Amino acid sequence: VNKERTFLAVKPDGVARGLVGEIIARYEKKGFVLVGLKQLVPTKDLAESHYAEHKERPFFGGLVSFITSGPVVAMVFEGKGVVASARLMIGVTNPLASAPGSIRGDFGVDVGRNIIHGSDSVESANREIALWFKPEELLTEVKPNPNLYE
Amino acid sequence: VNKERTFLAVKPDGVARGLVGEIIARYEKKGFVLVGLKQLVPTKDLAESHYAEHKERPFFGGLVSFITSGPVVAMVFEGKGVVASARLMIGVTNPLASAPGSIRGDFGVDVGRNIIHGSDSVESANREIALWFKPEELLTEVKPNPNLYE
Amino acid sequence: VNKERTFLAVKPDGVARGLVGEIIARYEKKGFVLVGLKQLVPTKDLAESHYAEHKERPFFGGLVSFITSGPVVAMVFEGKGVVASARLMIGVTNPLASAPGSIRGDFGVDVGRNIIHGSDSVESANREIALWFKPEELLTEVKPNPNLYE
Amino acid sequence: VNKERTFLAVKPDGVARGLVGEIIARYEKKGFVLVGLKQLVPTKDLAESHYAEHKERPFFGGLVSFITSGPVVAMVFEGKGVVASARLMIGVTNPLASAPGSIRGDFGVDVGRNIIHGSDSVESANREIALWFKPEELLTEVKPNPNLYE
Amino acid sequence: VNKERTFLAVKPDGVARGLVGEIIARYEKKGFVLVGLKQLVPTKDLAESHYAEHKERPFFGGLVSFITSGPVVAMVFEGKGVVASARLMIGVTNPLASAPGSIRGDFGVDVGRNIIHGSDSVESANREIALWFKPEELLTEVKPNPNLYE
Amino acid sequence: VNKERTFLAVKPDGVARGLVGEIIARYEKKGFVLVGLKQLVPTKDLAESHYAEHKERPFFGGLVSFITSGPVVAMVFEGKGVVASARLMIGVTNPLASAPGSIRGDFGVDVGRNIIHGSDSVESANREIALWFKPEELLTEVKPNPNLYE
Ligand SMILES: Cc1cn([C@H]2C[C@H](O)[C@@H](COP(=O)(O)OP(=O)(O)O)O2)c(=O)[nH]c1=O
Ligand SMILES: Cc1cn([C@H]2C[C@H](O)[C@@H](COP(=O)(O)OP(=O)(O)O)O2)c(=O)[nH]c1=O
Ligand SMILES: Cc1cn([C@H]2C[C@H](O)[C@@H](COP(=O)(O)OP(=O)(O)O)O2)c(=O)[nH]c1=O
Ligand SMILES: Cc1cn([C@H]2C[C@H](O)[C@@H](COP(=O)(O)OP(=O)(O)O)O2)c(=O)[nH]c1=O
Ligand SMILES: Cc1cn([C@H]2C[C@H](O)[C@@H](COP(=O)(O)OP(=O)(O)O)O2)c(=O)[nH]c1=O
Ligand SMILES: Cc1cn([C@H]2C[C@H](O)[C@@H](COP(=O)(O)OP(=O)(O)O)O2)c(=O)[nH]c1=O
Ligand SMILES: [Mg+2]
Ligand SMILES: [Mg+2]
Ligand SMILES: [Mg+2]
Ligand SMILES: [Mg+2]
Ligand SMILES: [Mg+2]
Ligand SMILES: [Mg+2]
Repeated sequence: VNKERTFLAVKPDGVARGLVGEIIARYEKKGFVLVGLKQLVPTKDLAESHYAEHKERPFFGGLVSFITSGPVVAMVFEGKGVVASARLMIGVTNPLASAPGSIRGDFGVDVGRNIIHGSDSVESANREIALWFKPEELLTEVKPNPNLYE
Repeated sequence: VNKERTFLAVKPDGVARGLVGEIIARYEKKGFVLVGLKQLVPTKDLAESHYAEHKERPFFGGLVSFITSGPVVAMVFEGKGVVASARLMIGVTNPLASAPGSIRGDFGVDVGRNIIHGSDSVESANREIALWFKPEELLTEVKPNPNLYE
Repeated sequence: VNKERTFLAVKPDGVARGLVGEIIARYEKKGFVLVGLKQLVPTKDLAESHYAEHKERPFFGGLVSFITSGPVVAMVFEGKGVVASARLMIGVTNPLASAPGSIRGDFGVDVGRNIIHGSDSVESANREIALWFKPEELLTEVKPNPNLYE
Repeated sequence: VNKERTFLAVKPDGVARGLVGEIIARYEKKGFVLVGLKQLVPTKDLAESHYAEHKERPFFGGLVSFITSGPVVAMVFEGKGVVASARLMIGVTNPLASAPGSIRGDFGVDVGRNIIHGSDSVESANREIALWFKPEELLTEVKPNPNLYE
Repeated sequence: VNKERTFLAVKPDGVARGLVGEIIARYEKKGFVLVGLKQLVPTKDLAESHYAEHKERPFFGGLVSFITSGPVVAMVFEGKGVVASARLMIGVTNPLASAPGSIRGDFGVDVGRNIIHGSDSVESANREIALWFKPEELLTEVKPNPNLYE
Repeated sequence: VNKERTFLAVKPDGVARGLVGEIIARYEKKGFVLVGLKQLVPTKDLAESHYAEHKERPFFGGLVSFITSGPVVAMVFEGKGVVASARLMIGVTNPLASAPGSIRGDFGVDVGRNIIHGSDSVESANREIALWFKPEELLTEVKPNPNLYE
């Protein structure tokens, strides 16, 4: 279905480096529709819930500390295969191993400062969207380009 | 002071044409700091208050109808001389008369579909910011590049 | 030989989305030489001949209907390994599976609206070129950059 | 009326420098619709007719010789105020005096190698269009973005 | 003459903000030829000689202190009217008053952090070039594009 | 360690095609720091030493002849995993096989005119850096963005 959604968040390093517009533009050019967007400074509670799956991993501490250190731009994009496509556009966890053309491939060098977060599955996307956005903050009627879909 | 702020809104035509990222990027590259950002579909009340100054002018009706027809991306940028600078970056009311390099100059052709709104003075910026944003939605501690300011 | 040629066509969705220049520019930057170029609205006969190989496949009907629905920009590029290189630059049949950096990877989401057509072999390139272009519409003496070839 | 048209031609220097796509893209982003497009090597007769107004001026000889020396990309764009707008996007006769953001301002240095030709009035546009294009080579039903026009 | 030269220097703020390539690219696209290029951290003696004309002005102290605080990328471009053209591409002393499309217009906000230095006349260009570059560091035989000059 | 360095050289074809800025910009956007930069025309001795490893290979003759035929822009970038990352950004030896998004993938077609040279290992990087640069031409104290490294 062309109504799948994914959650993306430009982390504090991405915001501080002035890459918000660059990132949003890549997704708009692709044809995905922006259905939610806001800038906020995450609380420790939000950070810990969002990254809950990593609680027993060694990088969790710094991960949570870093995401709550400055503004984050949260967004929700809608479109066919958006979760997997958005990941391909981001690259892989390690920016140095991400291919030129992807976001981390073009702009990142350190795994701890990898610019953006993207849901890894439809299940985690649905969970993240509900965590960061209230229902009234999301567009209900989406209208993409019919030049995009058959 | 380097803490002046302006209100900018990518109108429905700008959002539908996929120019949100392009626009935000121009302001980030300039060095202005994003202190507020959200996507919403304006109510008639908000539209009428925002454009109140034009109530007796012939284009008011269509102006209000158009801005409430689809999503709008509202943002607040902070920096030295941001109100006047943001206007120069936008161009002038008529896109056809806007110079190549400005937003309306590069992307617009019709005055009724001129892509973006930018406050025209510090007084109207302060008024617009309070109309569209709640205080908690705005960053209090701004941190630009010291490579930007002396 | 540096005189191999390929046939590329920006489909109606690509034309309507304003991607003609973006596409031509990628090929010019690569170093391929434009030897034929024209905009036309394909007739049913041209569409059916061009896509003949797909006549018994399920998508043929919509394929032919779509390509004849609006203007198409037809072009012929010349250069060493242009057929295979042009395909790599396009991506793969499914835009969602095309890598960031390729045309379909950066701009497409639906297989039925995948923006551009590129010959898949030297044999099909030669056939397509003769179908879409008359001999007098093609440059005979090509002059690329000697900074491009040894 | 939103159906005004202008004639633009990327001269041989523009074609040789690989600026065709860059130029077309600027006009597509602006919102003008491509209604005619073809690459051809101008004959002396076409060159002399096109530039007839300059026959008694000192640069006419070289002008005609240069335009017939290599391929030219001819195009017709349609939109509100396209003739005057297309000129503003081109810059002025002298590239060195053209403002950054315009085509000649960004890419040219010599008046004799100023990249592109654009009609200077609706009257000359109508004359040039008829000289370079046959009626069947021009789109009859144009369909721009309603996000562009009110 | 097409052999005029100008001296340009990307200041420490421009270098720290990662704008070296962006700046060089604008001049290459214009058609000017790079005849000298090097990165160095200016000594106080070089800074004071370069900016000698401003010794009695209030901003001289900070100017000299800032230019010696980090790396600077020095370059010499050659071409017809390069001194005046390079200035137009830079903008004006105050970045906020510089037009969108120019370097300071697109990237700067503070006069003390205005990114780049460009000679203001042929006389000062010749003086600056001799101050920053040794003769053997400059190309003697320049070869631009004949697609650039008549 | 975040202080690894690699040697990159924009070859004469890259310089002549006006791709110096484009190339430097890709590395600056990635987050690598420029620690050395200069334009020079390589002597036969430098060319032969640099490419010594290829002395018994068939392409050595033309390789050495070509690199000494015009200006070359030599640079040294510093950052975590810069040697391997810089190679990924360049593409592979054959430009036609290089992926869209990489330098050779986007701009090259012939192996003999493949635009840029990048060290293939830390050992060869250290050797090349010492061959092309004198110690005083290299920054000793590097200062990247802490938004880049954890
Ligand atoms: C796996 C891993 C992740 N992290 C941090 C940065 C990753 O964005 C974040 C989440 O891990 P992960 O979900 O693997 O990455 P992605 O961001 O691509 O979904 O955890 C590290 O710092 N080091 C590591 O080795
Ligand atoms: C003056 C004018 C404005 N309008 C609409 C589009 C303008 O964005 C909007 C507000 O007018 P104005 O404040 O003049 O323009 P700007 O948007 O540059 O601040 O009113 C018209 O449709 N026609 C006109 O003649
Ligand atoms: C294979 C396939 C193709 N098509 C359409 C879109 C493809 O451009 C067109 C031709 O098929 P194909 O030659 O496989 O693709 P390409 O365009 O990459 O050469 O047919 C579909 O709609 N669905 C499909 O599953
Ligand atoms: C006026 C002028 C024009 N020309 C050439 C280049 C111009 O493109 C061409 C046509 O002149 P003109 O119509 O003035 O310029 P434009 O191209 O902007 O319409 O004549 C010169 O070579 N030198 C000159 O002084
Ligand atoms: C005139 C002026 C210059 N300066 C600094 C920044 C300018 O780059 C530098 C040189 O002055 P100037 O030569 O006027 O500017 P430009 O850099 O455009 O040649 O002096 C100030 O800080 N404040 C001022 O009011
Ligand atoms: C291997 C190879 C290299 N060369 C030339 C161009 C290569 O840049 C240069 C060095 O070879 P190599 O080190 O393989 O390539 P790279 O430049 O990617 O490090 O030798 C050829 O001309 N033909 C070939 O088959
Ligand atoms: Mg994950
Ligand atoms: Mg106003
Ligand atoms: Mg096929
Ligand atoms: Mg004229
Ligand atoms: Mg000065
Ligand atoms: Mg090698």
